[PDB]
Amino acid sequence: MKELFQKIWQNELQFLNFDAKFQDKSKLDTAECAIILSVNKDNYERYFLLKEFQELCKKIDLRVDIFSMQNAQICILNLFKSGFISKQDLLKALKILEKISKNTEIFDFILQEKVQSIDQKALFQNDFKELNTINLELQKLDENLKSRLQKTLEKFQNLEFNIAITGVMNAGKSSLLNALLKEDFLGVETANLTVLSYGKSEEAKIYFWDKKEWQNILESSHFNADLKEFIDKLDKSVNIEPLIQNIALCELKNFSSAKNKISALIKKIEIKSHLEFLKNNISIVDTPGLDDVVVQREIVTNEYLRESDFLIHLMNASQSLTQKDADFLVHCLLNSRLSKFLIVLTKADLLSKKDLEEVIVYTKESLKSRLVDLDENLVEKIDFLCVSAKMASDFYKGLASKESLQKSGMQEFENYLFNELYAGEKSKIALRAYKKELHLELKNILSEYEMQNRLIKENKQGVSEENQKLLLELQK
Amino acid sequence: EKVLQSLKNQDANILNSFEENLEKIEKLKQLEMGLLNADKLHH
Amino acid sequence: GSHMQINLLNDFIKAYENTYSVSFDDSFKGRIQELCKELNEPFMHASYALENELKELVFSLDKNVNIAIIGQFSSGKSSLLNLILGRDCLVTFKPTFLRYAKEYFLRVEFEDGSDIITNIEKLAFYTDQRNEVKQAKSLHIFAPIPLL
Amino acid sequence: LRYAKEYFLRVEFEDGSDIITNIEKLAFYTDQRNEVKQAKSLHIFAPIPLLEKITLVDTPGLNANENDTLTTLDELKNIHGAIWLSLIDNAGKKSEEDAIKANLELLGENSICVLNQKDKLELDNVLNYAKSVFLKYFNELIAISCKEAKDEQSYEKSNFQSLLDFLTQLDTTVLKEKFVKRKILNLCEILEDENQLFVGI
Repeated sequence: MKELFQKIWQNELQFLNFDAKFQDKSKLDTAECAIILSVNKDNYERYFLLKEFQELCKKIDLRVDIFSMQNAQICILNLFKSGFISKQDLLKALKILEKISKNTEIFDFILQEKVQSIDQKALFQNDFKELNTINLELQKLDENLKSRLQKTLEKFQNLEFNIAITGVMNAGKSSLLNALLKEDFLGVETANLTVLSYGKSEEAKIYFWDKKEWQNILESSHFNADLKEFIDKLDKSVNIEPLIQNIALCELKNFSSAKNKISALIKKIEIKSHLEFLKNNISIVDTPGLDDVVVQREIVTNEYLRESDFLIHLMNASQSLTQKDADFLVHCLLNSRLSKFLIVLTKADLLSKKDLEEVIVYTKESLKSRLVDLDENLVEKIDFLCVSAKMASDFYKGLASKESLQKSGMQEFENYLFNELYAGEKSKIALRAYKKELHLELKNILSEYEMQNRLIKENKQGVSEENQKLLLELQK
Repeated sequence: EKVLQSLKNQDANILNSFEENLEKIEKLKQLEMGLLNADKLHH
Repeated sequence: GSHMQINLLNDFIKAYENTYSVSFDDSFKGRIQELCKELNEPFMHASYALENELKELVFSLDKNVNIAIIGQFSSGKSSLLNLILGRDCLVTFKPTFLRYAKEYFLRVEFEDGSDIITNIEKLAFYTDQRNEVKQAKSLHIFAPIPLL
Repeated sequence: LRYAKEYFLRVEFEDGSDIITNIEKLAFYTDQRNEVKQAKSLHIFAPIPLLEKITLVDTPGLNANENDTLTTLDELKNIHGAIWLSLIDNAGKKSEEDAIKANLELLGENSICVLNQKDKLELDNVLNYAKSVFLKYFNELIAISCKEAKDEQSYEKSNFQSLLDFLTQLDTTVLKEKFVKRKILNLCEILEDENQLFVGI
């Protein structure tokens, strides 16, 4: 890549060693890497004079000299190859920075480059079992500390990755969920939340509205006037007489009689299934889209605002952005906590590829139009996949036993979701928390064991003082 | 002299305890560098 | 936080944009001077002193027009200045300045940095040197006189 | 706040120019306009003792910012001490933020903590002062408390003459000496850092 550096540092290129002697690999994040790469020889004086850039380089432990900038760029690119920290998202960041620096050369080099072995989840398991071994060693050498370490290990073992999934109703989510699980499940007027958890029993626990939740719904019926019509139709079959506190149906074999208008009285269905997907301690939350808004929407945004560690939003390949979908996506973009949620264009078939990408382009243009500032770059927060659930669901047992699993998108979507269990920010944050816990328990053990040596030294000093006193008494 | 010899036997036991404590401290020191490397691997 | 990463990038973009990319209050002289000064200072490694001089030149446009009274050995410029002031004031020297106010006072700016606001009457004292009192850098006569 | 024989305000502008006027117009120059010369600083001159060679500097409010302190230090420098004004709340957050604030940089070795507004809350006040004593020996020459005056007939048991008396009792010469010593030592440290870098090369 000496030709690249000749291209971008035409005359000021220095005699430098092309290898990442990076000593941390976490010294700087991807946006900072993109900024350092955008210090092309035509912007470098301005960048070095910019106070913010100087602050950034002091944060990264850089100088503002030419040589160190080029060396850092070398190291960033070699990490981009070898340790493979960057994705096309690094290219996203450079495209964002193109507001200032029209750095097409490094952009193309990063694009057209044999990337490397990826290796994510194996490395995750390796690091996690390293930390488990460290925890065991700390437990070996105090009872309170050992109990604390055991409880920490219990917490970090098999822990609660929640995928909330949402979308407008006609876009369809139950069909995609069935295909992700690679078998059928519940469902192929509306609504109720669905929680696919992993559990020993194969329950299907069901929750109905409370007295007060139904009072809220009837109050809102006065104003909605379509919910009022549906509530008039519903109250003819009076299961109302679904009352004061507790309706916890513990089991069922997925009866679809609730599809005959009783689901309007159901709010929350809590399945505890056995599926390898959930066997990996994953948990999915399927959410209503469009009606019985009053409290089902409140509990939808409760479940999504609660733990949910990832968000998948589904839009059918031929939905015209679905103004409610657009408002939801806008709310998502303004929420800084979301941190790169995901979009799936469900039913990827029925629509020509490279026309699907036009659909994605229209989606992103609409979202940019709803955010008029540099806020537009917040749409670069979204990832887009294009999956057809029918083909993957067919390959398992059905008609298309010829491989439509791939060429649909489901294999890639599954790979994405499994990558989010080390590449996702949540897994790395959990590993960092485990490391901090091990460091602090290590510090406690250090205190405990250094105090013993200090006491022994004090005892030796006291013995020496006693010997000196005895000698003084003999002299007297 | 006898009290000093009794203290010397007790200090053989105490010397062994001190050496064990030093060994534990060295183990913990090793663990901390291992932990820093594990952190380094993350990103 | 990827959202925080996008925000970081946007912050950098805004900062570079605000520093290097702005057209001034042009269509009038005042800030065409600023555009010329900016031309003089992107990369030309121009000296701290040149930068400060250009800054002060830009400031000059918003400030007191300075007119200096050039006296001879002693051409009676003191009496002329007194006539200008109306009230009268005064071996020589400090840099002395005539400025406008609503009352007659003097500001004595010292070399050590300190200043003091005091009566116009004391002007002579601060002009004339002493042995062990803060020597004044400059003298600032404030007076309720138009044309100041 | 500086001393004079009359009440004046000097408005120093960013463009360099200044203007001397009555203290009454102070508000106008504080409140910014779109076109009026943006002020660099404000200088209240008053015929008040204790402004004789102990001038006072109004500082920014600590709007929950960890790096506000160093930013303020970078803005304005050569501060021999300070009066830290706080309300009854003396939580751990205030202790930590005070520590990062002072850091000997801004309050070094003699500076007051002042608890305000006793009147709004005694046994409670006694407990709070005890808490401050053990917590806040960071500051020097006891953390104090009160304030009410100015058409209160009492004018007093506002401990205001205690604060005033301290400000009087300050040994200004020692303050200046110690501050200059500290700054010269800092500069020496910087120079040695540079020299050792070159040596290492």
